[PDB]
Amino acid sequence: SWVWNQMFVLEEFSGPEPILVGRLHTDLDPGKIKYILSGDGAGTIFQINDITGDIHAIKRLDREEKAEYTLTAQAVDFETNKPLEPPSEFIIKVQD
Amino acid sequence: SWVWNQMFVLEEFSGPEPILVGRLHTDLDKIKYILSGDGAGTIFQINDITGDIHAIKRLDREEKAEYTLTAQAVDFETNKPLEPPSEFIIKVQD
Repeated sequence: SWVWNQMFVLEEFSGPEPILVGRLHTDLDPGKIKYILSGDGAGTIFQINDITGDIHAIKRLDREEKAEYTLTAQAVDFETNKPLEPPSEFIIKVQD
Repeated sequence: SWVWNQMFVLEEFSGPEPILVGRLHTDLDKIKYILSGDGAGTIFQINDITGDIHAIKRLDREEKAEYTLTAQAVDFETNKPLEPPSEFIIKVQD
């Protein structure tokens, strides 16, 4: 019952310069995973790379405006777009 | 399955002033959070009440890129485990 699916971003260090928040990652193996990000500020505030799974904040964050972002993680096969993981919620929580 | 038990810390923002890394949390309803392993206490410091992990030294990814730690949750009175002891990883920047 450990809860691991949250990430924290320090608002002070956020801005137009992208800052690494976390990474989507599956323990699933070879045989390539495409990482898809949706929900609360996906694309605009938080940007994913579909290959690496890296999530960067690409905007200044303001905890007083919004303190928590609920996002959905997805993983699909590059060729067929068939799911390789269940769509799964995780939370990005903003700093101070 | 999704792997969530990793926390990333940016080396550039580390130093003598503590920066928040992440937080140990159990979905139980009281809980004492205990941290052990790679740099527990010296580099990474936990608040046993809130579960907050701070980095309290300048990190250096060239020296050590990755820290394997153990999360524990115990009862304040009896110190018996409320969760099984679980590994997690703090990864440092670039």
